[PDB]
Amino acid sequence: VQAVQHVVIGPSSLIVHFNEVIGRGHFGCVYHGTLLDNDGKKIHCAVKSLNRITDIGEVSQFLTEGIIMKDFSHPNVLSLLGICLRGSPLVVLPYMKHGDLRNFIRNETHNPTVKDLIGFGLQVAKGMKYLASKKFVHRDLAARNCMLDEKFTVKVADFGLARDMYDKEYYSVHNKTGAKLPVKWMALESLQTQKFTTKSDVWSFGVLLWELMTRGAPPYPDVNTFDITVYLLQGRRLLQPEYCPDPLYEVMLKCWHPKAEMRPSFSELVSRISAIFSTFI
Ligand SMILES: Cn1cc(-c2cnc3ccc(CCn4nc(-c5cccc([N+](=O)[O-])c5)ccc4=O)cc3c2)cn1
Repeated sequence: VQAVQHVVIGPSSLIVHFNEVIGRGHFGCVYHGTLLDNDGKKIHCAVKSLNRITDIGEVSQFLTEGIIMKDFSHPNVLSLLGICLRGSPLVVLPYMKHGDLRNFIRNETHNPTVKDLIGFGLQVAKGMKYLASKKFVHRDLAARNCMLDEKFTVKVADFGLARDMYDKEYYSVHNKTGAKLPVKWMALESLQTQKFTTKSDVWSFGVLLWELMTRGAPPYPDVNTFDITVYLLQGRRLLQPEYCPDPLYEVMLKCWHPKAEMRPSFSELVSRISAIFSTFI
């Protein structure tokens, strides 16, 4: 079965600039690339290799699980330009001028305003509302996993064929299942059961909002990965950033409610954030 044949890129249509690495996932590196379009235009692109996973079964399972991203289409969701065969399964993605969202806001030479940062979080909410509408659970939402292109458009990434660990520091590897667990972004019920829902995506989105308002500060810097579960069980949460408006912090606190049902939907989040985005800050 090859439904991937509808997104296959011919080898003579893609040049991978192996001398230019723009990312390092556990499954392989990310390279600068040049893609020849349908209509004969040369576009800058990013090529993600999956050569680090070496098994025909584990290759094919990753492809059919991630090929669904070809059917997704939303301005705040990273798209799939195609895959190449040869060199081991290359995944061709659009190039994002400003890289991942967390690295952009952490760079001092950049001057994002408070309104810029709220707009970034609104864009993530819109992309997640689309994914939740398609009944797709992200399970690894974080600032490091969203991209920022030339037009200041945020793309929810790190899913489907783009799923990987690009920052090993924040992940724990469960020693029975293969699960890679981003401890300090996970909902409390996810730390307890290792199950993920759209409601646990809402929790992680709250942490991402907190990341934006601090311009990339690491969450819970004084709470080790063991004490985090009791810390959350005591009702303690991430504190309000100095330059986070009060209504935005209340949105964050709603995302971290102990009852997964009680948390707002992503559609409710888009409404509350865009309302905050359009008013005086
Ligand atoms: C410094 N620069 C990086 C890019 C750049 C531009 N387009 C890209 C298109 C795809 C990918 C790989 C896919 N992908 N990557 C990351 C990611 C996360 C953290 C750090 C990096 N990283 O090391 O750049 C990448 C997160 C989600 C995701 O789906 C990386 C890209 C990186 C541009 N300038």
